[PDB]
Amino acid sequence: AQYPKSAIYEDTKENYPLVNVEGSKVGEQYKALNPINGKDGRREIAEGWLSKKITGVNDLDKNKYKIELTVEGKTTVETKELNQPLDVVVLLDNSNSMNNERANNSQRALKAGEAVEKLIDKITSNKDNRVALVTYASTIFDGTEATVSKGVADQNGKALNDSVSWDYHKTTFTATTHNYSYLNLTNDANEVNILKSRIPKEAEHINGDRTLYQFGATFTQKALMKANEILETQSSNARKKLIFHVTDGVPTMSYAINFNPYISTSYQNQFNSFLNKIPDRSGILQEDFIINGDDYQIVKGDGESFKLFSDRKVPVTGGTTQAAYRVPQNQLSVMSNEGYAINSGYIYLYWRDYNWVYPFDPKTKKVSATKQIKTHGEPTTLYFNGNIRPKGYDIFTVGIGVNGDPGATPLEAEKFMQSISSKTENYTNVDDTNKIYDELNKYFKTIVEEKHSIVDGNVTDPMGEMIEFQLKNGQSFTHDDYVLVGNDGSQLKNGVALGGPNSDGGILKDVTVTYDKTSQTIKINHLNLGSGQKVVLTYDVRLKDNYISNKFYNTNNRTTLSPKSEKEPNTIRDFPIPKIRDV
Ligand SMILES: [Li+]
Ligand SMILES: [Mg+2]
Repeated sequence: AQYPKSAIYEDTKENYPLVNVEGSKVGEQYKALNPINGKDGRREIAEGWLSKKITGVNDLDKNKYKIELTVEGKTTVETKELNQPLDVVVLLDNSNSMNNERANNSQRALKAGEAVEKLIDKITSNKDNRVALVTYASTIFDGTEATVSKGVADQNGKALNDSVSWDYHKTTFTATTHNYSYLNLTNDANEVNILKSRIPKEAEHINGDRTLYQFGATFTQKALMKANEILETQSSNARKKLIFHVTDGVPTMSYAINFNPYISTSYQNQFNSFLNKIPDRSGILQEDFIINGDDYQIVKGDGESFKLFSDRKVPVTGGTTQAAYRVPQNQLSVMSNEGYAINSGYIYLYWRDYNWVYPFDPKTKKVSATKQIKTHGEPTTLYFNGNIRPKGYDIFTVGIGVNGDPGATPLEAEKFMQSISSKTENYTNVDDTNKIYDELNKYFKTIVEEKHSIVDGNVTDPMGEMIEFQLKNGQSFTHDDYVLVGNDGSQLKNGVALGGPNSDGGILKDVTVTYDKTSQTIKINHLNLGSGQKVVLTYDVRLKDNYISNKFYNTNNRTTLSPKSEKEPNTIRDFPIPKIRDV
């Protein structure tokens, strides 16, 4: 009437506690003992989990118990080139166009966001890999205060907001952005969950938060820059470096090329000079962009177009003539005094200079007589070639119904997106937002291989010395004498797997359960178990007649798993073993 508190694994020598089996009660004394906990009873091993426990007392007086045995496996990704850890930065477009309503409720932001979450999970299925996330639009959505410039101007470039929803003075906006970024590379399980909680699932509505709606354009350059900065300062050559970029549009903002109006050469020469600093002459160094300022003061574009404007006059919507702003009567006096160029109640509207074709002379406003930057793709591609291509990062780009709106042709747009990927084949434009994840997964598969932890594995379960395996007829082992089921709802029926999603036997296809009458050993053969694939074996046992009183007997001899019985026959994991006794 005394109990052993615990026993010992034969593969690692570490202890496992033995609890009491409740249903085995003979008034305040216990007849059987289970290992680990009184619940699921799992033992974690490098290939997954395994348990072996009495789940049922069949007949207490006669010592008849029901053993349950379970095996659950794992998956990882190992990187094809030389088990090298990855450092991965996801770039996610969260522009207004990504709103779930848009493109006939195509659910861009939701679907993209979920693709990213899935990819982040797969990536981090390898404890070693690291992830970081940058969500962007007019700026990086990282939970800090940001400013953007908006509006139009009169003929002397005095700025006004011409929208009837805003005061005319509202020509910059300032807001705290949503925190949709995680800007340190991390592999910490908790930090990764935080990172996942920051992946946007929606974008702004024009009549939702109208302020943040002003920050919903596409500044692809700032994002690319941020991915580069994270890798450059946080990664190493120890690690392989990947960038996945999910986007729904061509850039509509960009950093300016730092043309210099005060030196005496053609802007085309200044340009050729920027390029000549680079081995391949394909790009412009960071030092030659205007970066060191506040975005609203220095950037080009405001979300309006991929194009910068030759004609500085705002045209009428679907028309040719110059748009004009009817001044409200109660504001005529004030705008006049302020200095606006008012022509009999109306202000004629020009694009603000940040949207003009450039360079142009700061004094005379005259456009360059030579080189002209006419799009936001050009400078973005130049920055990319100049500062990112060199580093050799693998760069995949999944576009979502990219077509060039606003201001690019579909062809112009495909070229741009190719130009900001590692190879031409590293950009794919999907026509349907359910393919977003397939596409991200193809590319990732390029770099990694999925490996299930249990490949042709074997369980060996010999009965303990005082134990009788129960046979329904006392003589022959039959398929009626054990039950094997998989957590995908498949089962061995008469030694043939049936069930699971494809009516093919699932998880249990070609698995077999065999028995050796002599050694009294039950075996599971041919297990192939990935992540969250689990198999459960139940059978019946009886304690043999020749037993010694109040002495706990083991239910099995050494019970083991061989996770890969071909790939590493020597890898052998122990199962915990219950114990029983009677008088
Ligand atoms: Li039988
Ligand atoms: Mg967009």
